[PDB]
Amino acid sequence: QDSLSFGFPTFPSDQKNLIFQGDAQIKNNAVQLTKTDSNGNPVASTVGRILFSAQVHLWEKSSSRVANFQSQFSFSLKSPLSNGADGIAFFIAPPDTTIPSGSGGGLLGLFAPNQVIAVEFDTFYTWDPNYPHIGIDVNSIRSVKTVKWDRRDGQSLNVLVTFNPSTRNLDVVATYSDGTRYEVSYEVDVRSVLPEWVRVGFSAASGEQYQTHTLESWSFTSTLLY
Amino acid sequence: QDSLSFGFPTFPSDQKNLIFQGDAQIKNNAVQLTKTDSNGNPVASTVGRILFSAQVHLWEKSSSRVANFQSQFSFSLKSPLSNGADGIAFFIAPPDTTIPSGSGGGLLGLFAPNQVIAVEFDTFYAQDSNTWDPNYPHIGIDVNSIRSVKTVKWDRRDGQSLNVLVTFNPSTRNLDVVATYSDGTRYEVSYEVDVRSVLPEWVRVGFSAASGEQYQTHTLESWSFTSTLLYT
Ligand SMILES: OC[C@H]1O[C@H](O[C@H]2[C@@H](O)[C@H](O)[C@@H](CO)O[C@@H]2O)[C@@H](O)[C@@H](O)[C@@H]1O
Ligand SMILES: OC[C@H]1O[C@H](O[C@H]2[C@@H](O)[C@H](O)[C@@H](CO)O[C@@H]2O)[C@@H](O)[C@@H](O)[C@@H]1O
Repeated sequence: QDSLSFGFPTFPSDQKNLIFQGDAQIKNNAVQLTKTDSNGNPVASTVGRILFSAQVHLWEKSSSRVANFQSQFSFSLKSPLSNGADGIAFFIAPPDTTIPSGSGGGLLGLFAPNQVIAVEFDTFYTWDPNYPHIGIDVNSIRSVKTVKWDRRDGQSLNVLVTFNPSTRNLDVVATYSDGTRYEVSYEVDVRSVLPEWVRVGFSAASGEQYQTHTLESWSFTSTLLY
Repeated sequence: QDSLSFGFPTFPSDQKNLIFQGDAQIKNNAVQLTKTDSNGNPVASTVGRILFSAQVHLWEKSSSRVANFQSQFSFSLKSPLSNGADGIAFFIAPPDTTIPSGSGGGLLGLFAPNQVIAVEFDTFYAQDSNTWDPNYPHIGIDVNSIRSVKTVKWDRRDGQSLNVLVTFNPSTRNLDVVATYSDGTRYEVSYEVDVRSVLPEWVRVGFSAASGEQYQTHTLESWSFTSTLLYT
């Protein structure tokens, strides 16, 4: 299809179109990307991701078309620690993507110690190591562009990621319920790093430091344009 | 997802989200549900179907919600014969649905000699028709094991594309079918149906077609679909 869209106001346990990888699973009508014990508390050394089952036609060489897409989602991070880690990321990658061997901890279950575009929200220590940051990743280049961010335990962060094929601008806008806002954008020709068909989803991980990475909602739309 | 939408203005050969069953396959930027030879001509004894890969959440008991959906598509039938057969159908069924053994010919690859809702466009002659004039093609609505719970006379036009819009409103439970040729000739058939009484919560949507002794192409040219859960 030239156009595809789907919306998850919440994530009930009765899932059918999500490819769960690692420790990712549904709990409390939300996707708990990283493992949690019987009390719902985050544990160390855990990685998990999800991908929507239907593939997205990101661009088409024959028709010289590239897709305009938007991804809106909400998540919250909680931890008994004061330095919860490591982070959650929205990513786009080849359809058969799997958690790379040894990509736990700071590699967020996305990179091995390949083809992909990701927007990561890192809370652990191209950016000020002293504080959290939002980063845009392109292929093997992590944080080609970043912006300072603030972690707020248990507070949902609403995010909107948009891609305009005409300008090739990948825009990211994130806000907390009080209006605090973060934004970062970067020019990227999706045709130079990703195949025509891809899958979209989220990934998260925790090494020695931990926190829950709870994806609360997610909506997405994509349409090929001339 | 409570909502899902997708659109195929055409069907290029590099498909990823379609589940091809039987002889169904992509040829000339369209889905050829039934088999065709090297010259584009239809052959006898063939059945084929397609389903969109992502499952559709039709209803949810826990929230007392039912989906409002619409399916728009166009197809064309072509045959060197004077009586092409048998027909093409849009259908909704359990996710693991497969072609029933012996469902060729007049069974369209949908019924065995179950749980489903379908809108079939038949061109075959069945001297046992009890809800439509057998001497002429018909469009019929199928609910579970009841084929053609309601029908309307239709005309077969070789090689001409028929545009169809199928809509379901959970508030009224009306399943509306409107089909038109490029000249505006219109066919309408509608029926009340509580999808909750015939289909599971999650389903797959798609098309099916078959040719027995008589044959014709069943070319699906375009297809768009949208569904959203609503309280109720
Ligand atoms: O082997 C334990 C642990 O090692 C690695 O995690 C490290 C680092 O990547 C993380 O940022 C921090 C904070 O969580 O913890 C470690 O220092 C990863 O290989 C991880 O998968 C693993 O659990
Ligand atoms: O083996 C021949 C053919 O038989 C059956 O088709 C019959 C009937 O269902 C069709 O409506 C008419 C016209 O196409 O042809 C036969 O009479 C099916 O079993 C079919 O699969 C098979 O090829």
